[PDB]
Amino acid sequence: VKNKCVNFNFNGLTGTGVLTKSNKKFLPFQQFGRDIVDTTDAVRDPQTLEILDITPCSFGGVSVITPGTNTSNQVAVLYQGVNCTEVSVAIHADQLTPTWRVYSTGSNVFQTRAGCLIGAEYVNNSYECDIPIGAGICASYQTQSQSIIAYTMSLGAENSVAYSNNSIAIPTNFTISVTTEI
Amino acid sequence: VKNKCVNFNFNGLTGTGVLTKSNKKFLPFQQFGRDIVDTTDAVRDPQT
Amino acid sequence: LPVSMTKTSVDCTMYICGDSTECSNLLLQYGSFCTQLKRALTGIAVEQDKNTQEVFAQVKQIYKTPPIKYFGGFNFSQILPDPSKPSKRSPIEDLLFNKVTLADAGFIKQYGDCLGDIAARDLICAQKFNGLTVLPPLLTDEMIAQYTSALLAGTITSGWTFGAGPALQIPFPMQMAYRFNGIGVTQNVLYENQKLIANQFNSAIGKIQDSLFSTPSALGKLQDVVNHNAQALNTLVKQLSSKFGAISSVLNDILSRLDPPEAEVQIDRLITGRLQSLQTYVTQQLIRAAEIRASANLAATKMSECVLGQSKRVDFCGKGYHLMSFPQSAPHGVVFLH
Amino acid sequence: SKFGAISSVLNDILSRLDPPEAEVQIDRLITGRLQSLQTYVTQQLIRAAEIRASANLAATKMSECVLGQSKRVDFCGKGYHLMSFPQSAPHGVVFLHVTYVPAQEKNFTTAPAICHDGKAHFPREGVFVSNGTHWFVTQRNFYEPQIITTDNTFVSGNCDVVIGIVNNTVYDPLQLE
Amino acid sequence: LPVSMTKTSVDCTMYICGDSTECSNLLLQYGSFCTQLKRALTGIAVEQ
Amino acid sequence: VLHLTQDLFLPFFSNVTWFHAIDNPVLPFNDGVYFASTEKSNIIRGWIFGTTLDSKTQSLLIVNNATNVFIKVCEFQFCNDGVYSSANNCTFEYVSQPFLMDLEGKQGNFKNLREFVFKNIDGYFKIYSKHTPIIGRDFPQGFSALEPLVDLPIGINITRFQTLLALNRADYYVGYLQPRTFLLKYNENGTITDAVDCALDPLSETKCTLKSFTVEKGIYQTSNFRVQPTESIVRFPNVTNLCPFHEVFNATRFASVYAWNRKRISNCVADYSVLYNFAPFFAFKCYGVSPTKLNDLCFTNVYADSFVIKGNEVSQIAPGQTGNIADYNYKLPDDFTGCVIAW
Ligand SMILES: *[C@@H]1O[C@H](CO)[C@@H](O[C@@H]2O[C@H](CO)[C@@H](O)[C@H](O)[C@@H]2O)[C@H](O)[C@H]1NC(C)=O
Ligand SMILES: *[C@@H]1O[C@H](CO)[C@@H](O[C@@H]2O[C@H](CO)[C@@H](O)[C@H](O)[C@@H]2O)[C@H](O)[C@H]1NC(C)=O
Ligand SMILES: *[C@@H]1O[C@H](CO)[C@@H](O[C@@H]2O[C@H](CO)[C@@H](O)[C@H](O)[C@@H]2O)[C@H](O)[C@H]1NC(C)=O
Ligand SMILES: *[C@@H]1O[C@H](CO)[C@@H](O[C@@H]2O[C@H](CO)[C@@H](O)[C@H](O)[C@@H]2O)[C@H](O)[C@H]1NC(C)=O
Ligand SMILES: *[C@@H]1O[C@H](CO)[C@@H](O[C@@H]2O[C@H](CO)[C@@H](O)[C@H](O)[C@@H]2O)[C@H](O)[C@H]1NC(C)=O
Ligand SMILES: *[C@@H]1O[C@H](CO)[C@@H](O)[C@H](O)[C@H]1NC(C)=O
Ligand SMILES: *[C@@H]1O[C@H](CO)[C@@H](O)[C@H](O)[C@H]1NC(C)=O
Ligand SMILES: *[C@@H]1O[C@H](CO)[C@@H](O)[C@H](O)[C@H]1NC(C)=O
Ligand SMILES: *[C@@H]1O[C@H](CO)[C@@H](O)[C@H](O)[C@H]1NC(C)=O
Ligand SMILES: *[C@@H]1O[C@H](CO)[C@@H](O)[C@H](O)[C@H]1NC(C)=O
Ligand SMILES: *[C@@H]1O[C@H](CO)[C@@H](O)[C@H](O)[C@H]1NC(C)=O
Ligand SMILES: *[C@@H]1O[C@H](CO)[C@@H](O)[C@H](O)[C@H]1NC(C)=O
Ligand SMILES: *[C@@H]1O[C@H](CO)[C@@H](O)[C@H](O)[C@H]1NC(C)=O
Ligand SMILES: *[C@@H]1O[C@H](CO)[C@@H](O)[C@H](O)[C@H]1NC(C)=O
Ligand SMILES: *[C@@H]1O[C@H](CO)[C@@H](O)[C@H](O)[C@H]1NC(C)=O
Repeated sequence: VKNKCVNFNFNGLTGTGVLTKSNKKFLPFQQFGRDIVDTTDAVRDPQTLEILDITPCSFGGVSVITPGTNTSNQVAVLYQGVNCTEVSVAIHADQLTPTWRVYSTGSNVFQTRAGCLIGAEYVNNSYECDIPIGAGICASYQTQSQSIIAYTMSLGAENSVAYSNNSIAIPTNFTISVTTEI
Repeated sequence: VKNKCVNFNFNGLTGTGVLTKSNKKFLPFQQFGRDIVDTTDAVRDPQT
Repeated sequence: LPVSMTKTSVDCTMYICGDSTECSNLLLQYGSFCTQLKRALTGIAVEQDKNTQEVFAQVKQIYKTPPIKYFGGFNFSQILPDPSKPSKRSPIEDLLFNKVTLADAGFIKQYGDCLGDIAARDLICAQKFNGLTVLPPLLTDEMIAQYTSALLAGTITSGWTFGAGPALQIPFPMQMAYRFNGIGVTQNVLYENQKLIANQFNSAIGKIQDSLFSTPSALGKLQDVVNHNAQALNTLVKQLSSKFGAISSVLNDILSRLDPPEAEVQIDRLITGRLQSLQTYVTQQLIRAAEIRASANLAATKMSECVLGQSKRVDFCGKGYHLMSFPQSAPHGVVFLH
Repeated sequence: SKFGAISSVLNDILSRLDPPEAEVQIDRLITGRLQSLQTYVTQQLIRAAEIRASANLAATKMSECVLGQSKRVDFCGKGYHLMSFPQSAPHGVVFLHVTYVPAQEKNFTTAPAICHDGKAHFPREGVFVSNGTHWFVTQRNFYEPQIITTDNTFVSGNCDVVIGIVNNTVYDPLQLE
Repeated sequence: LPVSMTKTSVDCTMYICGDSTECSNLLLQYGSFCTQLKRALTGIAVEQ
Repeated sequence: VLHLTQDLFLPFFSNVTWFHAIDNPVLPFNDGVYFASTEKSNIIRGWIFGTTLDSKTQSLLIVNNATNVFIKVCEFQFCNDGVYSSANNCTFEYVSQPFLMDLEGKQGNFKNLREFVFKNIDGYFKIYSKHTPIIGRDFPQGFSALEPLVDLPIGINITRFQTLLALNRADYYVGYLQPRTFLLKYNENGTITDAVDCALDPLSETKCTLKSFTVEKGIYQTSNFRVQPTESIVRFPNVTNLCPFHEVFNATRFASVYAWNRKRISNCVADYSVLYNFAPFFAFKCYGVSPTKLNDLCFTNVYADSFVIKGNEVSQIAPGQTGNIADYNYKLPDDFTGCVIAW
C-alpha cells in the first residue's frame, strides 16, 4: 500500500509514514537506508527487492487566529507548513488527529506560503496588519455581515516624490507633536 | 490548638503549620481541600 | 549586520515521544516542562519578527523612484531595483542572495517530496521525521526589497527630510552640497569638482560589486549565523541516536521488546536525556536570539542615523567623515553602503 | 509534578516509606526540582540581561534627550528633536519627546548658485529659492524669504563650473552708503 | 570598562572521567552532548 | 480558580438519544452513560447493570422507593417485568437516603429534572446527581453542576445497561461519556459557574491552552495535527525454511522410550501450524511457554524427543513426576522449558 500513511514493520524496524518507489542504487548487501543525521530513510522490500523511501506522517502545527471573544466567536485555523490539498483529502477521509472539524465551504481554502488557512477568505484589498499570519499575510475582523478575512500586507500609503532638476519643497509652516517612548 | 505552629498528622496527612477557623464552604463529601498551586491548605476538622 | 534567524517551533511531546501513547503518559508526569519550551520558542519567533520590523519598517509611506534616473551624474542603477528582474531587486542584492545558500528555507512545503526524494533524504526531511519544523518569516523576502527600495528612494530624491516630516524633494547636487556642509567643507568645493566626485562615486560603486564577487566569504557573518543555526539543529536531531545508558535508542523497539514496568526505567532514561538535549538547544537559541536582537538594535540605530541623515559620530557609519548610506537587503541580514 | 516517583509531596512520602527505600524517590524529587530551578534561574538571568540592555539604552536616552539636545535622527522621538521630559513608571520609565515636525510646503524653484557679475554666489546658510520671478534666500526647515545681500552669501568661483547656475543680481548695503 | 575575560578550554573526558577507560566508554553513550561545550568554549575564547 | 482536569466526561454539544415510555431496550454500557429524566411525580424506580443479565455473572440493581434505596450487587436470575428471583451468590446490600427528591410549588408545572451520571473506573461506582425543577421543556441550556452522591466499590464487570419503570393507572435523555480534557470555572463560593470542553471547537482549544475565559485578539499556537496511519503493514523476509518437523512427525518407526531418539532442530523457521495439522492431539500441555504463544518467540536450539508410549505414561511424562518411565526410561527435568505432544 504505497502513497499512503501506514504503520510499517519491515523485518523488525517499526515506524510510521508513507512509502513509495525510489531510484536508489542500493548495493546488493545493503538492507537499510539513512541520512546524515542517522534516521531510517529508505527500506528495501524483503519480499520484492525494491527500494522504498520513508516519509513523515503529516508534520505541522495548528495555530488559531481569533478576534476578541467579547467581539465575536468565529475562529479560523492555520495548518502550518502543509500543502492543504493533503489535509483536504485528510479531512475527507477523516484520519486527522484533530477532532474539531471546522467547516470547508470551498471559499475558505488558502494555499499560503506559510501553510493553509481555513475558515477565512481572500480580500484582494490592502489593509494595515492586525494579526500576523506569516508570509506577508494578515488576518483581521471586518464588516462585509461580519467575518474573518485574510489579505496581504500593505507596507503603507502609496506616495511618489516630485524630484526635478530645480524643484525644492520648503515648509512654510511647522507643527509640534508630543509622542511617547516607554 | 489554633494560632500556634504545630506538627499535625491529620488523617495520616503529615505536615507543619498553624490551624485556625476558616469560613470556607466544604461539601460533606469534601475531605482535604487545596489551594491554587496544589498544596493542602484548608483541612476541615473530622470531629467538629 | 544580521537582523534575524530562522524560527524553530519544536514540539517536545513528539520530539521526545514519537507517536507513543505510553511515552506521552510518562512525559505527562514531568509537569509543565513543555509549555515553557513552546512559550520560549514562540517568544523567540515573535522577537525575530520585531527585530526585522524594527530594522526595516522605519518609514511609513512607500516612495517610488522617478522614471528618469539622472542624479547629476551619480550612477545609481547598481543599487536601484531592476524592473527586468522579476523579483524587482537591485544587482547588488542579486549577488547577496546568490552568495548565501540556506540549508532550510522553510517556505518550501517540502512534504510530498520526502517520499519522492529518490536519493537519501536531506536535512529538512530528516528534521521533519523527528518533530522538527521551521516557521517561515512574516515579512516575505520580496516585500523586504520593496521597503529597501522605498528607503533608497527617500534618501536620494528628498534628502534626510522624509525621516523627520513630510518628504520634501531636493536635487542630488545640493543635497551633496549639504552633506558636505555638515562635515566642514563649503558647497563651492562640490560645485567645482562635481564631475570628479561623480566619477569617484561611480568607480567606487563599480569596485564594491567586484570586491563582493571575488571574495571567498565577505558575507561571513550571515553565513556564520545560518551555519550556527543549521549545526545546532543537526546536533539536536542527531541526539536521538544516543542510548543515554539504556538498552536501545528506539522507543518503538524498547516498547515492543520489553514489558511496560521494566521498560519504564529505560524510557525514563530516554526522557531525561532527550529532554535535557532539548533544554540545552532552547538555551543556546535564547543566547543567540539575545545577541541577534542586540545586533538588530544596532542596525536600526545605524539605519536611522547614517541612512536617515548625516552622523557626526566618527567611524560609526564607516571609516572616515561619513556622508550617507544606502541600505541593501540580505538573507537574514542587511548590507549597508557607507 | 511527581517527576516519576511515588508522589509529589515530601511530607507524605517520608512517612509512607522508610529511608533505605525512600532515598531513591526523594533523590528523584531533588533532581527534578533542582532541574526546574536551574531552568528558572537561567531564564531569569537572560531576562535580567535584556532588561540591563534596555536600562542602559534608557539611561543614555535620559542623559542625552533630557540633559541636552540630540542631533541624532529618530532617537529622541520621530522628527527633529526639541526637548524631552521623563516620567516615572512601575518598573520602568516613560518619556515625553517634544519634536519639531514641519508642515505645509510649496514648490518654488532652486539654483545651486547665483552669478551676479562673473562670480558665483552661494548662501552662507540656506538655499537659493525663487518665487518664480524674484530669487530669494531662506532657511532650511522654515520658509523665511530674505533679500539677497552681500551678507547672506559668500562669493568664490568663476561662473563657469557650477551646473544649473542662474542669472540674477545680488545687493549690498555698502555701495548705497 | 572590561574588555575581555579569561579564556577557558575545559575538556570533556579529562574533566569528567580522569584516565578511566570504562568511564570514557560510558560517556560515549551520551552522544555528542559535550562537543557542544567544547565548541562553545572555543567560541567564547574567539569572541574575547 | 480555573482548574483544568482530564477525566472521562460527556462531550459538549454531543449527541443524546431521547426515548419515550408507554419495550425498554438494553442500551450498551461503555465508558459510562449520562442519564436524565423529567417527570411529574414518578414513573421510574431504578436501573440494572452487568453483563448477560442472568444468574451467571454478578449484576446490579439500584431501585429506589418512597423512603430509601435498594442498591445491591447480586446475581439476580431474571425478572422480565418482585424484581429478582435469586440471591444465592449475593452480598453488599446498600441502603441510604432516597435519590429522588421531588418538590412542587403547589402545582405540577414545577416538573423536576434529574441528571444522573455513572462510571466504573477501577470499580468504585460513582453516582452524580442534581435535582432542580428546571424550565421543564427538555434538557436545559443553562449550565448546571453535578454533585456526587455515592461512591461505592463494586469491583465487577459491566457491559449492558437497563432502566426500570413504575406503575400507573419525555425522559431517558441518554448520552455516552468520553475521555476528554476539561476546564471548569469555579465561583468564589466554590460552585462551578461555567465549563469548557477541550476537544470541540478551535476557540475551545485556545481557551483551554491558556486556561482563561477571555481570549484577546491574536494568534495562538495550540497543538499539533497528525494524519494518523489508516492501515498497518507488517512485512518480513521471504524466508520460509520449514523445520524438519514434517520428518519428525511423519516418521514410521518412532523409537521406544528406553532408547528415545533425540533430534537436534537447527537453522529453520519454527512454524507450528504444520504441527497443528499433522496430529489430532490428546495431550498438548506446555510448561515454559503457552500453546498459543509459540510463533512470536525466538529460540537458540530445539530438541524433539520422539517415542511411542502407553496411555497413562503420557500423564506420567511431566516435570517432577515418578514411575517406571519417569525413573528408569525418561525423566523430565523439573526446570523444563518446552512442550509435549501426544496423539
Ligand atoms: C501654521 O499651522 C498652524 C496649525 O498647524 C496654524 O494655526 C491655526 O490657526 C488657525 C487660524 O489661522 C486656527 O483656527 C487654528 O486653531 C490653528 O491655531 C497657523 O495659522 C499656521 N500658520 C501659517 C502661517 O500658515
Ligand atoms: C550606470 O551604470 C550602469 C552599470 O551597471 C551602466 O550599465 C552598463 O551598460 C552597458 C551597456 O550600455 C554595459 O556594457 C555595462 O556592463 C553596464 O551594464 C549604465 O549605462 C550607467 N548609466 C549612466 C547614465 O551612467
Ligand atoms: C516674487 O516675490 C515677490 C516678493 O518680493 C512678490 O512680489 C510681491 O508683489 C506685490 C504686488 O504684486 C508687491 O506689492 C509686494 O511688495 C511683493 O513685492 C511676487 O508675488 C513673487 N512672484 C511670484 C510669481 O510668486
Ligand atoms: C548670464 O548672463 C551672462 C552675461 O552677463 C551670460 O554670458 C553670455 O553668454 C553668451 C553665451 O551663452 C555669450 O555669447 C555672451 O557674450 C555672454 O558671455 C550668460 O550666458 C547668462 N547665463 C544664463 C544662464 O542666463
Ligand atoms: C456565597 O455565599 C454567601 C453566603 O450565603 C452569600 O452571601 C449572602 O449574599 C446574599 C445576597 O445574595 C445576602 O443577602 C446575604 O446577607 C449574604 O451576604 C454570597 O452571595 C455567595 N456568593 C455567590 C453565590 O457568589
Ligand atoms: C517469495 O516466495 C514466494 C513463494 O514461493 C515466491 O513465489 C516469490 O517469488 C518469492 N519472492 C522473492 C523476492 O524471493
Ligand atoms: C504543493 O503545492 C500544490 C498544492 O498541493 C501542488 O503543486 C503540490 O502538491 C505541491 N507543489 C510543490 C511545488 O511542492
Ligand atoms: C481580486 O482577488 C482575486 C483573488 O480572489 C485576484 O485573482 C485578483 O487579481 C484580485 N484583483 C485585483 C485587482 O487585485
Ligand atoms: C535635467 O537636466 C538634464 C540635462 O541637463 C536632462 O537630461 C533631464 O531630463 C532634466 N530633468 C528634469 C527633471 O528636468
Ligand atoms: C467519634 O466519631 C464519631 C463519628 O461521627 C462521632 O461521634 C464524633 O466525631 C466522635 N466522638 C467524639 C469526638 O466524642
Ligand atoms: C511639486 O510639483 C509636483 C508636480 O506634479 C507636484 O506633484 C507636487 O505636489 C508639488 N509639491 C508641492 C506642491 O509641495
Ligand atoms: C446525533 O444524531 C443525529 C441523527 O442520527 C445526527 O445527525 C447528529 O450528527 C448526531 N450528533 C452529533 C453531534 O453527531
Ligand atoms: C424502602 O426501602 C427500604 C430499604 O431499606 C426499606 O427498609 C423500606 O421498608 C422500603 N419501604 C418503605 C415504605 O420505606
Ligand atoms: C455461585 O457461583 C458458582 C460459580 O459461578 C455457580 O456455579 C453456582 O451455581 C452459583 N450459585 C448459585 C447460582 O446458587
Ligand atoms: C505425511 O505427509 C503427507 C503429505 O503431506 C500427509 O498427507 C500425511 O498426513 C502426513 N502424515 C503424518 C503422519 O504426518
